[PDB]
Amino acid sequence: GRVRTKTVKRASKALIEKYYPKLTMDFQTNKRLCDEIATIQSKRLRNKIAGYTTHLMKRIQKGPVRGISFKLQEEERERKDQYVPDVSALDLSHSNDVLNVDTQTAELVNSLGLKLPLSVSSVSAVRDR
Amino acid sequence: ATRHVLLRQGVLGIKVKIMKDPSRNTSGPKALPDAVTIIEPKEEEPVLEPSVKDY
Amino acid sequence: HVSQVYAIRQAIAKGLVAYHQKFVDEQSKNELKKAFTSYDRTLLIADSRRPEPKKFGGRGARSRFQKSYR
Amino acid sequence: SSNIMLVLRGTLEGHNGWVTSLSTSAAQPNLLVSGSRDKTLISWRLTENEQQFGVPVRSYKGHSHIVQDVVVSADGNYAVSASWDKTLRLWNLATGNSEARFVGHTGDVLSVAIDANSSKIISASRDKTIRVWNTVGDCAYVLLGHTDWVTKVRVAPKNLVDDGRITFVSAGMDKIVRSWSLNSYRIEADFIGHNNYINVVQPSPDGSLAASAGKDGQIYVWNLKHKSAFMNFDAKDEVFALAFSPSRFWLTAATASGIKIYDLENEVLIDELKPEFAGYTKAQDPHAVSLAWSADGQTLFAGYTDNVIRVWQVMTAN
RNA sequence: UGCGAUAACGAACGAGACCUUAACCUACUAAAUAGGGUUGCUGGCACUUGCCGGUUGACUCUUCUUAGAGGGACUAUCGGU
Ligand SMILES: [Mg+2]
Repeated sequence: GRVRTKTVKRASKALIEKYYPKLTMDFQTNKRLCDEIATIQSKRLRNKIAGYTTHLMKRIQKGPVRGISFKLQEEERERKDQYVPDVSALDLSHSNDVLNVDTQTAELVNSLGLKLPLSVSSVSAVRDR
Repeated sequence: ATRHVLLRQGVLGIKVKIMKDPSRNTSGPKALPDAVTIIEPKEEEPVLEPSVKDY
Repeated sequence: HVSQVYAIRQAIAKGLVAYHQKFVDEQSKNELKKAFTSYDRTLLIADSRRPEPKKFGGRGARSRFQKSYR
Repeated sequence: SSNIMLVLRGTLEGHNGWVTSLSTSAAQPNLLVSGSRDKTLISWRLTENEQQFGVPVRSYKGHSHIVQDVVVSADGNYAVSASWDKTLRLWNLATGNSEARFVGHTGDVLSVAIDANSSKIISASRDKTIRVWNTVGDCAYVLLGHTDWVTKVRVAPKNLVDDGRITFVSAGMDKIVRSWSLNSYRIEADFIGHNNYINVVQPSPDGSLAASAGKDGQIYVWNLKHKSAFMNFDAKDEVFALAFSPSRFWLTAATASGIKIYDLENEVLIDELKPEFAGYTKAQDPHAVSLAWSADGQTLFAGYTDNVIRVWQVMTAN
């Protein structure tokens, strides 16, 4: 049962939060970085932490994760959100014709506004569920 | 620290454990072996032109 | 005796390789290594296993004495 | 670009770890001494027969950790490695023996650089220091350069007639490349260009140009004799190594994806080098950590993570 | 033990970490209270130069020895699941 302990995991997470850059995939370097950074009394523990960090990095390299979304990750997300692949056109314009609204909908429109583009559907209630 | 105490009725057994703080221990390690305190990182400004500064 | 023999064998295996590394082509050494791997009865790799401590409550390490609740 | 299209000819396999550095001798062309993560250091010699472009001549078993950066002397009889066990080892390449074990660093020795006269060694470590050694085993000058790790230190060759001072540049994880001089025995200029962290600072065969690269994925070239700013390339992924060739104003650069190749002044991002691997999934594909051009400007050597020295060669289209 | 799902959030003890020992070090520091190499004298051989020895006679070494300081494994790299 090589389940890396909770404390270790936490430490790794913290490290990731702090220093996402200066954590290059490979292991020895990572370990060294960890040593430089945090005050691990043990050696074995430190090694474990390093390993965990490496694993996390690897995971990241195949897309993001839960509990690991610190700064750089946010920026990456954020940019995408800002400049979405969509939208060409409006979108959600009156691209094809002038809105296939229902009879009821049309009535509502009439009640409310004056002159709108409409295409009045038949409203088939339809049999069965 | 264990210490028996003789009284009229019988004996009372006193035991005392005092967990000294790691910082004021001096001999041996100054911190617990499981605790991993991570130092806070330091900020830097990227780019600001290629530039040089000669002597 | 057997253990001693094994040790001797291991030493022999090492020695030639070492010599090759030192004073002969590396290719030869590599070949030797490959050969050893192919017929690996340890030889270059030192054997990992040392005996277990015979902890109390038992005549061997893992083995215990003999309970009875009769 | 014009004519040459580089072709993978040979593949050298004598290691069991990352081939973290290679170095052809300045005088002698046939040699290629390759340093690795698996503690060994292997001297290859160019045969030029079938797939076996080179075959191993001598292994230098004498370190308790990684062998990071190797240098060959000008003549090509001695070589100095820089290991992760806080030392360097001056070898006798032809003999198959050590000579000088350099003690002093309090951190894994990342880079080494010998003078063109094969006299004054200088080395940098994960120690916030660069130490200067002789061809014996003795610490002369000690440079308190940076506040973070010093990743690379490489001496620039000079021709225009004898000032006295020899010049090198020290890459770091402080985001500062820093040039030096050694007979003022001190600083030349700070090249504060990088955004992320630097891995490599490679001076060219010319000497006046110095390509710096790292995690940023942007290769900043620097003018050294003029002591001024110059070009800045974008290379997408993290750069592990750089290499100038004598043949042209080529800048080879080992990215995380593969090996990109540019022309220096006429900035065009020309060729990419990527060999094949068995199986694998997505964003892993064994990358070139180090690489080295020969003295001809013909045979490109590439140290990979997959324990192979991959050998590319010039081949004209027409 | 974690990952997850979650009127629960972050914690402590216990487990883990820890310690001792068992494993690796032709990389360091060391030794006639640990072991070898050359050589002196010297025993026997074949009798060419070579083979085994015995002597704390010299000189030098640290691989095995010990045992100090360190590294070294983190499930590492790759494949699936
Ligand atoms: Mg896997």
